[PDB]
Amino acid sequence: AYKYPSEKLFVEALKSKFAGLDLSDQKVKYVRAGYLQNARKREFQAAGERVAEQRGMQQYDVNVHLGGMTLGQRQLVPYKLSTRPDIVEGDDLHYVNNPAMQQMWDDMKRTIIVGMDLAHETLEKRLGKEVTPESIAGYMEAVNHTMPGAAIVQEHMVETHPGLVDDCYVKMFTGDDELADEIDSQYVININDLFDKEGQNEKLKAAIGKTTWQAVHIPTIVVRCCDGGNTSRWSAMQIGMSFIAAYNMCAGEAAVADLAFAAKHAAAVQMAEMLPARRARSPNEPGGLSFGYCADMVQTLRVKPEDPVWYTLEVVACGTMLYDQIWLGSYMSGGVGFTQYATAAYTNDVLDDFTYYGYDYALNKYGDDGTAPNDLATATDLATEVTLNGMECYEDYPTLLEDHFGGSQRAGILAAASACTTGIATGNSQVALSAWYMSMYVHKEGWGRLGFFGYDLQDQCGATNVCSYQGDEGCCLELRGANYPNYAMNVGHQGEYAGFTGSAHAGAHDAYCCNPLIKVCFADPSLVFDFSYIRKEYAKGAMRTFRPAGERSLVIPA
Amino acid sequence: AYKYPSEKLFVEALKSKFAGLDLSDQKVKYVRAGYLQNARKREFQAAGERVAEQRGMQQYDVNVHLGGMTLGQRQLVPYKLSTRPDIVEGDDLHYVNNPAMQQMWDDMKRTIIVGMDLAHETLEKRLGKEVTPESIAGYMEAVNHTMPGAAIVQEHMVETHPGLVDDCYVKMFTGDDELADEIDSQYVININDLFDKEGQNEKLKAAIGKTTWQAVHIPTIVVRCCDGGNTSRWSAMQIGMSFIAAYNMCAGEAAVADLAFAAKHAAAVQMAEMLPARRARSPNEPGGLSFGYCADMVQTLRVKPEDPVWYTLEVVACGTMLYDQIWLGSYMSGGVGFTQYATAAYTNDVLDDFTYYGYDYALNKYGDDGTAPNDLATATDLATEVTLNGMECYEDYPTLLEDHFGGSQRAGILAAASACTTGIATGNSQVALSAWYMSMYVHKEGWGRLGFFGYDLQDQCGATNVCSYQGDEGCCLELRGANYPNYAMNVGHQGEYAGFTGSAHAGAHDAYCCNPLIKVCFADPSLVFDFSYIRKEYAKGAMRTFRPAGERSLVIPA
Amino acid sequence: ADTIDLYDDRGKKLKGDVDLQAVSPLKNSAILSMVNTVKRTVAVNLAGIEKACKNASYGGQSRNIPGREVDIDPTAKADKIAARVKELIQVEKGDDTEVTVLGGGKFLRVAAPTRRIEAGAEYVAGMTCTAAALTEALREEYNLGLYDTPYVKNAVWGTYPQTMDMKGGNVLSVLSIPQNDEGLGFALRNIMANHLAMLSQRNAMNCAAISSILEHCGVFEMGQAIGLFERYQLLALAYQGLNANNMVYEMTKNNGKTGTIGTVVQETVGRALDDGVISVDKTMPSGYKVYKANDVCMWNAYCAAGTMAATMVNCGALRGAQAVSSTLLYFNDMIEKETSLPGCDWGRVEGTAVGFSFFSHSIYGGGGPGVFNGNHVVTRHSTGMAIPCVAVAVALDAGTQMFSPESTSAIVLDTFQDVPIMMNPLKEVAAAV
Amino acid sequence: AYTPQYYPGSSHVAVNRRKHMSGDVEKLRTVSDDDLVAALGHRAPGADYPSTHPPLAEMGEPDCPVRQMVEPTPGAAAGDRVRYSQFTDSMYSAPSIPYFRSYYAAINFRGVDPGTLSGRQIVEARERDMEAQCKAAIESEMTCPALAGLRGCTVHGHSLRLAEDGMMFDMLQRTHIEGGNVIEDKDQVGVPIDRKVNLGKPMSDAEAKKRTTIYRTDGVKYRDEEEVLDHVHLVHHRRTMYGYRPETAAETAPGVGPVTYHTV
Ligand code: F43
Ligand code: F43
Ligand SMILES: C[C@@H](OP(=O)(O)O)[C@H](NC(=O)CCCCCCS)C(=O)O
Ligand SMILES: O=S(=O)(O)CCS
Ligand SMILES: O=S(=O)(O)CCS
Ligand SMILES: [Cl-]
Ligand SMILES: [Cl-]
Ligand SMILES: [Cl-]
Ligand SMILES: [K+]
Ligand SMILES: [Kr]
Ligand SMILES: [Kr]
Ligand SMILES: [Kr]
Ligand SMILES: [Kr]
Ligand SMILES: [Kr]
Ligand SMILES: [Kr]
Ligand SMILES: [Kr]
Ligand SMILES: [Kr]
Ligand SMILES: [Kr]
Ligand SMILES: [Kr]
Ligand SMILES: [Kr]
Ligand SMILES: [Kr]
Ligand SMILES: [Kr]
Ligand SMILES: [Kr]
Ligand SMILES: [Kr]
Ligand SMILES: [Kr]
Ligand SMILES: [Mg+2]
Ligand SMILES: [Mg+2]
Ligand SMILES: [Mg+2]
Ligand code: NA
Repeated sequence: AYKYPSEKLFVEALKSKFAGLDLSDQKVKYVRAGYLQNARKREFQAAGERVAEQRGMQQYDVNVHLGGMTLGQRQLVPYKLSTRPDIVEGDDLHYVNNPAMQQMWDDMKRTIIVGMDLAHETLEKRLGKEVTPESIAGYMEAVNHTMPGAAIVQEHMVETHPGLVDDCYVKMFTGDDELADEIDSQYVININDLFDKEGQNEKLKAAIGKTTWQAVHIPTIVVRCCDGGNTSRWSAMQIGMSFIAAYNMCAGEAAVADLAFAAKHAAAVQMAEMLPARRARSPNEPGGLSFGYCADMVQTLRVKPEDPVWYTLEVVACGTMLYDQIWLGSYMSGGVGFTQYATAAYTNDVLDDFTYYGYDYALNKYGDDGTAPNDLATATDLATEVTLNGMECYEDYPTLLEDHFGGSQRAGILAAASACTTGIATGNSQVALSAWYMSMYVHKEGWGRLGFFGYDLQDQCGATNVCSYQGDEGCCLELRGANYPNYAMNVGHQGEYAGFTGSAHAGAHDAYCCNPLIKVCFADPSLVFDFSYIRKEYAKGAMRTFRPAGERSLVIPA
Repeated sequence: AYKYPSEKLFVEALKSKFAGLDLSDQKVKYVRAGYLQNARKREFQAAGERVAEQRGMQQYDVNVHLGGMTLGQRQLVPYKLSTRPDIVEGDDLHYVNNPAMQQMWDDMKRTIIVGMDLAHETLEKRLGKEVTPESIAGYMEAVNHTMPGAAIVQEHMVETHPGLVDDCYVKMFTGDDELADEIDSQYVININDLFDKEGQNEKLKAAIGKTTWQAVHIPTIVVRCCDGGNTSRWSAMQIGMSFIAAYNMCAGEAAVADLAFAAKHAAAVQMAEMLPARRARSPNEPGGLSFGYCADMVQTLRVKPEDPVWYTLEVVACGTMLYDQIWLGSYMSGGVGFTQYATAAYTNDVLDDFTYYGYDYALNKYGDDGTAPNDLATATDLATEVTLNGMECYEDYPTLLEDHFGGSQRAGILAAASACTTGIATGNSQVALSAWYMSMYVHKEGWGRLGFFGYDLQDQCGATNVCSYQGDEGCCLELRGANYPNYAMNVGHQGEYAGFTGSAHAGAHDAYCCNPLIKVCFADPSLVFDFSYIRKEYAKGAMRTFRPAGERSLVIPA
Repeated sequence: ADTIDLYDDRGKKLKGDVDLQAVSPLKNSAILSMVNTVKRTVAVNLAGIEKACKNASYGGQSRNIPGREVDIDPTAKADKIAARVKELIQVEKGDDTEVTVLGGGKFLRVAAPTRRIEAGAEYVAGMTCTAAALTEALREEYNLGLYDTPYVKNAVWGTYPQTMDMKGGNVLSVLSIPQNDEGLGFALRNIMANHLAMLSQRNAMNCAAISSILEHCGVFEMGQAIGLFERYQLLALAYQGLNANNMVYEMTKNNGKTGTIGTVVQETVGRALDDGVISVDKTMPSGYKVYKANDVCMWNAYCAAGTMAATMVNCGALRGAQAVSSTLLYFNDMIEKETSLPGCDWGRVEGTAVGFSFFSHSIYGGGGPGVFNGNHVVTRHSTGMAIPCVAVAVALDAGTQMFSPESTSAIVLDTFQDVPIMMNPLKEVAAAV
Repeated sequence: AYTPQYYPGSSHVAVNRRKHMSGDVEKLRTVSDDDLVAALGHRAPGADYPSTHPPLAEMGEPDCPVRQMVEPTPGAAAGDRVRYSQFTDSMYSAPSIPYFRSYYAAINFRGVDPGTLSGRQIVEARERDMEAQCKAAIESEMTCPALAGLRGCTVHGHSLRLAEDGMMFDMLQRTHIEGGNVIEDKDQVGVPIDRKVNLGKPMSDAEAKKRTTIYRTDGVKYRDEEEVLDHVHLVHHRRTMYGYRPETAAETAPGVGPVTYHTV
């Protein structure tokens, strides 16, 4: 099993940022260069000059920064994507500037999973139709013509440009191998091929049963014009059209409404449910996304289950970006936003170092993945050791502390390392959650500081609500999400929670955390974003080498 | 005043569609060409071939249409934008294919109006600051640097690429001419210059008073990644940052929270409020848009108020596309959607003919704009004459009936012509609404048909709810919108309602319908979409000559 | 069982050795009456209706519908309109319907009959029956007809039903609409702190009582006062909200001249130790003493009382509401450091206070203390032991806030200032025993 | 008679923590009133205190038993505006750490609104009260003028490498060294002031480590401060147990496991 090395995992990035620097030195010379030190800020300044000239109105200007100083009175440092060679400027990781991050969220939002059994039962019961591999095959062709916005029944219909909706498609999947084998493989998610490791395919098929599902991905351009609430409705409309065609129904009879109810509600599995009024949102938005579902969308677990830390930290990268940068930093606020609150969790190999250290500590003290006692005492031991080690790293390497310059970043990374260690060791998300809050409490007393003004609302509520069973307090971590009351507001937590939810099921060597339908749906390589290697995709977006869906070049001038 | 001419306004479009055709012929030869007759369908088929080849999965294919027929067993005809020379294929008016349509909606969704008086009162009361034209000028510079996503206070911030957010800006406006003249004109919406017809500027300044307001337009790319609920929050964040810098406040003291509550709530004027759970949506989405606000966003009224019909039908064009194509046809459903349910109201000069006929009828029978009796007798007379005349046009011109081939299209256009005539004649939106339902009832008995299966839910509830004052039935039309209960579901009404709300205030020669702040905000020519000539913009989008905001070409590979 | 001595707002003893169950929301007739009162009572702004009609400013927010002014003067006909409203909503002669003109005709106090609440599922019948009765009364009084009454209806009901609430309307409640509930049982939690300060007429002891009662009524409806948790919640209600054993009053008085958050911490610990609620557990090598709670629910109740007294001493000294967020945070942070026992609601008051401090000092949302409530996403997390302090802080403020009770809740003061349960809640609860 | 103990721990850092909490902090320097007022930036030295509301005696107060037994601070009686001081402290052994600045305020001063963050710590109070609290902090051993400073905005630097001359990084360079003394010549939000506030000599490195409340590897190692770790563990455990059930039986509920402590 894993052996933690003698060189800290974060040293490479420090050397690549500071060629020749003695990493123990606590002082540095400040040259106060301002923005001209940095190619990206200079490019932005020039871009703002063009913007203002073109529109007749001042826009971006570094000199508007207060105090007569521009950004960069200290050194502005770049970011290495963890486990990647790519080093990028920090602005390259802002979600607005990074099409890989935008497409990951669009791929989530435009997805709905819809059962077929209820629809087939309706056709049998009400119409006396026989459902066969051949009728299903005809349906799958119909729905992949209609779903992107094309016509199958009426005359003189106008349609979406197929090139604007090239990312839209429907595949079916099922625990019934006999049926999966009778359908043209272009229309099927092959569970057996995608989940060949550690018997994962047989776990998924047993959890799904001999039931049939559709993974529907509506066009990116549609959710960009509209919202996540569009997804289940759009899916259902074209599912309905396709059943009408494929089973020679009346194009609008009572039985069609039964198919609609099944597709919209009774057999529909949303990515996320709606939110209360204060933060009113349609379904399929990030506030409604549970940590179990988020963890199950990430696919590193099917690639290398033998290294539970890698998948865990890919989940952290997925969740922290989505929940902090896009959800909290835009949907719930906006502006410059919260890029580096999240980058701390997926750059410069910092969390990796702290977490592999913990993994090795647990392996040697408690035993293999998932075997540690599921109790408060164990959470206490692992969280304290992992937090103290990480604090010592920040204390011993001044440029590491300077990287995670905000206490909120340090708190989330120290606590994520602690909870991910505990989850992998114990295989229990809820015990890991006790470890998360322990880390916060240990951290606060060491340095007399933790995060921003409002960082530990959930953390002071935290320990007592891990094992509450009261109505609005108690909840297992897999089913908590960004609308769990204590979690509804603040950066530096939600994506980390997803991460160590994944860590507990990785430690237990499970095939998924919360819903096998989600797991299979997002394993499909036909999605635009590669859910199996999050941080590699983020690097592509930051380097302007990621091609997203939803652009309108086909229908605009130049 | 207007004189209705000898040749029907719709004849030009018929002759341009059917060169050489005898327009009285009830019969036609069908050649059953299929899709090969139509360049756009041929292009779509080739696009679908590329899509399938690039991704390894079937997508668009005209041959999947049921019955062994492809689209075009009849002639597939193009559409003339009313009042424009531009004739386009129908697919060019699908919202997914039409960036002008997408940007009109994005421009509304990304707008919030935020008062400044409460914030200035906070600075005076809590900090003892003096608010001067000079301090406001510094604030306006700060907010136009920060609002697109750039930094003003902290160090080592990462920022949005100014070129991706070039559409984002903030302007102030006020009824106080002395203050408006003291601020650099690039930051001010000049009410006197934009509203120079029929004394509209003085009406707007009196209705706004000596209060100061900000028109905030957040980046298109943000609402495309996120939703309309982002707008008021994003605005408030950067307003707060700009006040902190412009008044030397603590970057986070109790008084900043007062500025946040003012910017987010107490002085925030949303374009639309939230919706109930079944159709859960954030604020600033189309379901929450009132008809009075929709009509006030359209700006033809400030250009040519002496022709109230032109502005009215531009509001129809704005609303029918937004509410039927984007809102009901996507947000609330999806697929091929509802393009032609809306194009019937803004193409081929049909509604224009029916409405100008009514205007002339009313002018000669009742007198000038806005002077007809505000009563049910008058609504009955105008609606019945306008509807009969339109029905006779469809009966006398077979290709006109063929254009509005669905009854729902005919119902909406006949009723809109009826209600717009009534609104212009009486100056009263509520009386016009009685005429709308009268048209439906007349129409139904003439032809023994009206619209689609569920077209006249609101119309049979209609007449009795015009003059109800019960809690969930009674409401003035200006404050009704797409969440008024009877109206919450069905195509072919909402944009027309906005239209004849506008018609009533145009007939009264008012400067706006419902909110002077909305009216001034959307007059600003710095918006991407030209709200003063809706149908000309749609033509541009259909011809691929409209440049939208929000594209990502700067940060993606080729 | 548990017993408490009940004390009034001036620290005078009312009743001795009262069974803790006798002040339960499920048993105490005064608490049941207070709930009924806030559910069925609404205020009508006749001046706002008159203004909206005369200026065609239906819906508010600078809206103006040119030409649709309706020239009516309901503030000059307030007695006649009040009589018609009473006739339209009263179910039976002599029932508890009340309709009273206030402000010389500017406002109406409308206590809708309890039967209309009983006959429904929620609490909105007071709002809706009043809005409807008023719309009808205006229509009849001013001979309105087909096409102008809809506008007057919007003057009353605001933009309902385009919106889910009566936004911009002129029928007011201290409650919100049910769809604003964050979760199950949250309607009584959704009472703006500025409202609570006005219900109490800025008597901070009565404000603690009114706010604590309604918060714990909410918690009972949420299902979070069952079994052992009933005793947990009832002790917090009694000691933090009902001045049980005079502890809040005395701790405030003894720290009112020179005391601080920290001296109230020390007094709370000393009282807990003297009363046997806590004892020394172990002593560390440095001499630091770890305590243990001999009665866990009672230790929480002492921390809840101390949190409130700390709020009264610190916000009282500042004569400013904003310090309540830090008082709740640091009272509990430091009582834990002083004892190695968990603070009030086992960290949930401290946690609420962390986020409440943030969202009352930052750009991101919130506002001054007066805009928060038990249903606010920021301040919902303690089961009733944080908001009463917030309301008290709001009541103690001498004029530092932008959105003060007078600016957002003036009509609330007038509507309830003659209602006995709100004038003397502690005496009423004791008398009901 | 209850004797406060404030905080566990036996190291000299824990002793310093209890000093800050208890207010037993030595005066190391003098800052004149005019200098402090100029640095705070809320009014000109010598100007009358502005008002946010009338004096209490002039407008009167509602009939409230709490108001009638809680004495207003001088600033509250006067109607002062609520103003602030804000400090940033280096993690390189500054004497103060944010939470203990807030405990100092909350224990030792009346009518204060302290706020703790990682890179800033704020005290809001009525202006004249705020000034007195800031004077006490800035003149005391809680402050080194190189490792700590007044920063009402643009606070970046608590976690950064010190400048070569020992000054904490300040993007606005509100302070700088002249002949061994720290000089402040901008107010706390970066506006130049027409005076040079001489805050005296910085703490030596050894002095900072003798006076610091922070634990770190180059001073008192946190890992060795078992009493503090025990305290953290005990509070976490009891919070966890009582959230499950608020009763003594919860302390041995299934799932607690073999919890153990170092010093008790
Ligand atoms: C299957 C339904 C039942 C239903 O729930 N929706 C349907 C079909 C749906 C599909 C048809 C797409 C396709 O052809 O594959 C879409 C485009 C919605 C979607 N899923 O994207 C649509 N109708 Ni329909 N639907 C329409 C209409 C109509 C008119 C068409 C009558 C005629 O004489 O052609 C009639 C209703 C009526 O009689 O009033 C109608 C019915 C029906 N409509 C019957 C199919 C009728 C048939 O078998 O041919 N629609 C219209 O009346 C005009 C606008 C048109 C919509 C597309 C656009 O707006 O461009 C389309 C709107
Ligand atoms: C004005 C506030 C109060 C508030 O409500 N938000 C602010 C500012 C806001 C702005 C700053 C943008 C700008 O510079 O114009 C943004 C970007 C949010 C936005 N509006 O887009 C932000 N903070 Ni803040 N904010 C941050 C942080 C922080 C840290 C920084 C401490 C340090 O030593 O530098 C401290 C809180 C703390 O001490 O723990 C902090 C405070 C503050 N934060 C203080 C300003 C502090 C100052 O005067 O310099 N932020 C961080 O700790 C890291 C992440 C960083 C965020 C940007 C990103 O994630 O990339 C940014 C997140
Ligand atoms: C509190 C609440 O704001 P209001 O008090 O309702 O204005 C809420 N904002 C948030 O929770 C903002 C969270 C994201 C920004 C801060 C991240 S720590 C919201 O807008 O619905
Ligand atoms: O300074 S605050 O903690 O309010 C915000 C940090 S982004
Ligand atoms: O045929 S239906 O009226 O149900 C649908 C028309 S789009
Ligand atoms: Cl230097
Ligand atoms: Cl129990
Ligand atoms: Cl007990
Ligand atoms: K969107
Ligand atoms: Kr790096
Ligand atoms: Kr970028
Ligand atoms: Kr067509
Ligand atoms: Kr279905
Ligand atoms: Kr989602
Ligand atoms: Kr733990
Ligand atoms: Kr492990
Ligand atoms: Kr601390
Ligand atoms: Kr197109
Ligand atoms: Kr940066
Ligand atoms: Kr504002
Ligand atoms: Kr809108
Ligand atoms: Kr007319
Ligand atoms: Kr009919
Ligand atoms: Kr009220
Ligand atoms: Kr100073
Ligand atoms: Mg060395
Ligand atoms: Mg192994
Ligand atoms: Mg004219
Ligand atoms: Na030890």
